[PDB]
Formats: sequence, C-alpha cells, structure tokens
Amino acid sequence: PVSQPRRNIVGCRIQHGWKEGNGPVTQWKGTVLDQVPVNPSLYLIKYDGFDCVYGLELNKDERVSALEVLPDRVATSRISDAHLADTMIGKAVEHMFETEDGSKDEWRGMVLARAPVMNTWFYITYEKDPVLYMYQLLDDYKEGDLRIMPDSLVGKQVEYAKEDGSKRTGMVIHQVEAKPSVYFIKFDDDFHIYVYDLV
Amino acid sequence: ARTKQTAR
Repeated sequence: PVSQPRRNIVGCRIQHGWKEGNGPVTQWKGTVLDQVPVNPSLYLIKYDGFDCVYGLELNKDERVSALEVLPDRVATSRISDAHLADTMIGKAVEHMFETEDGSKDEWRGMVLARAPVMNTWFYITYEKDPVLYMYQLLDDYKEGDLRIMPDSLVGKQVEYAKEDGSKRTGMVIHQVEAKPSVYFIKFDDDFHIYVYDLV
Repeated sequence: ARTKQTAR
C-alpha cells in the first residue's frame, strides 16, 4: 500500500502547466497555502495574478504537468498593523472596486481570516460572489476602499441545486474560526472554494 | 481601488 514519500509542500512556491480541456497548456505560478485535513490530496493555492483561491489535487490531477516545487522562500513578513488586521477578522465589509471604465463598484462581503503563509493577505468572500478570495486588504483599508460594518460540520457532504436545473455534491472542508457557522466547501469538478453559512 | 477580475 506504499506511496512515494514527499516533502510537505504547504508554504512552498510552485509552478506547473495545466492542460485545458481540448485546449492549450497554460502556465501557473503560485503559493501553496494549505493541505486539507479531511482530504490530504487537496491543496489550497493562491496563484499570482488570480484573485480566487483554488483547490487542486496537485500530485494526483492528470491535467497538472511539469509540477515544480521551487526553492523560493516566501518572506516571513511581520504584520504592520496587527491590531487593525486582527479586528477586521469576521467583520462584514463594504469593499470598493473599480470597473473597466474606472467607475466605482462596491461589493458587500466578509473578512474570514488572515491567509496562512501569505499572512499580509486576507481570506474574504462576497455576498454576491460566495467563493474564497484573497487580497492585501490593509492596503484597501488605508486607501479608504474598505469600510467595516458593526460541533463541526467538516467532513460532511452537502448537495447544492445548480441554477441550470441540476444538482452537485461537495464536502465541507474547513470551518472559519472567527465565524464557526461559516464553512468552506469543495465540489467535485470545480476548483473554487465555496463559502457558505451552514446555520 | 482594485480592478475586479470579471472571470475566475
């Protein structure tokens, strides 16, 4: 029942090709943030240039090619405003973005956690787009683009009714510490991490 | 402010 002993790659910088279904190989470079306890094949990765956190079975997915774990070391970045950061956690927020034409575009959301590994970054999700995002929110805050407002189900299966008249099954993979009724869900055949209040 | 990525 043996398997090749591997270095734990959480915290590592990686790069790899990805075989698009009936398409070209695309190239990806990112940071491994986490290895999911209930499914150790599954990693959460923040890719450079992509706002969404993705979940991939990096060593198992046959679409991954030329996976390279880099020696590049992620900086042990001390937190500038530990106080401000710590208090944003679990808070509802109004997060200001910019449109194509530069017009304002405000999104209601919730700050979930400081991200592991890239710890000047934050986990955040949105009321109108409930997947896991990741930004350096202290920057948005300082620039006035982030306004703050005043048992575990992990391991269980959930079914969601797809808007295109269909159903799918996911696993509850993580409980948000600051808000224990909020969980991360991973569905098969979807790379996004869904964030739902399960109470 | 940040630019929203329309695809993801």
